[PDB]
Amino acid sequence: TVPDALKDRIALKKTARQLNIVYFLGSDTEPVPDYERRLSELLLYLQQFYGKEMQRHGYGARSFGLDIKSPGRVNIIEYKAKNPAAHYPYENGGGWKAAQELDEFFKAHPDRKKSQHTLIIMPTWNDEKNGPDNPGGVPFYGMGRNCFALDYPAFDIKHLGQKTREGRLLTKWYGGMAHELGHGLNLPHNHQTASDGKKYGTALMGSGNYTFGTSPTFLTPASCALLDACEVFSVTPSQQFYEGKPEVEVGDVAISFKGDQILVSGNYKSPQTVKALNVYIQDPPYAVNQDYDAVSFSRRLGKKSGKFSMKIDKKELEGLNNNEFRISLMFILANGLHMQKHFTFHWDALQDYRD
Ligand SMILES: *[C@H]1O[C@H](CO)[C@H](O)[C@H](O[C@@H]2O[C@H](CO)[C@H](O)[C@H](O)[C@H]2O)[C@H]1NC(C)=O
Ligand SMILES: [Zn+2]
Ligand SMILES: [Zn+2]
Repeated sequence: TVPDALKDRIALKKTARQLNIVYFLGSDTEPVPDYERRLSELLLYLQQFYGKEMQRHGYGARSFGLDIKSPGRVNIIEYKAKNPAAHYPYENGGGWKAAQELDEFFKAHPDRKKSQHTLIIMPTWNDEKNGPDNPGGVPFYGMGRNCFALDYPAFDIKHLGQKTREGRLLTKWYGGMAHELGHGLNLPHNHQTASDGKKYGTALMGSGNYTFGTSPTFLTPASCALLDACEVFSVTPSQQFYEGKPEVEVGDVAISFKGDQILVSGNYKSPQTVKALNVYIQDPPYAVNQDYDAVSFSRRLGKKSGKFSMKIDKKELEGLNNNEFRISLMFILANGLHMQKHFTFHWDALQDYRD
């Protein structure tokens, strides 16, 4: 009743809001056997992974909330859809269709909604391409505060780390679920620093979907700073999330280059508390699936207005190899919204930036 991988687990702070878990079934789709137990186990270990990383970065034993209905069992919403599986494929807006339909279900059942974040899980298609040994066919990506992942018969934590085909399949699809969940929890892509790579392995939001459960995987300081401001990590029930717009005035921005150091400073002002500053440094190009290389850094602010100052060591920018690079400054607000300002430089014509 408790798998070995969960015998080592920490007590977590109760949260104000919980991630919804939906097991989403096409009108013609059969559940994968034993999914309540298998998925509860995988989700609780996932909750442990995020909570231990939050703790290791100084936030205490905080993870995303889950609605737990009895020991070791997540209260998973089993949703029978209006249409057959074919109507919600990986391609062509299948994920938007499922997610819009679940909105109707949550309007019709507000008691089942515990936050604005949902992980929708669909059983693998079984056809000439996909099946138990090669799952796929369904949405598998982040979509706003929602994210999509899949289930298949060997999707079972007992295979975690085993040097077998089931174990390798698990790291692929469990790492996959972990990464897409990161997106649903307001995480962008980021790459580990050089020192963090040697200490802790692969950033989950970089290439960690290939490593989770097999070699060391972790959450960066910047990832944890965003989770710190994510609705389902809240231990503060008075705090409302995602309403309105990010309002931050950033002024007196300076970025200067001195020897090996990158100096970043400025001031900020917001009607909300500004929790933190994340900095992303990356090579071009800069699109949303071309930023696995953005090496991130983070600093605690914690005021509605003030100054920020930060020295970044150039030698930590592991993997960057372009003459051209971009520094992004990300201001994270207490209600989970954020704003970004971007700056482009060239290493062979490095120009300090002012104003
Ligand atoms: C990214 O890695 C994932 C595992 O970590 C996974 O392989 C994903 O691939 C998609 O999986 C979907 C599951 O329904 C579909 O089968 C889809 O066709 C397939 O590409 C990987 N993404 C990409 C873009 O390859
Ligand atoms: Zn991604
Ligand atoms: Zn890039």
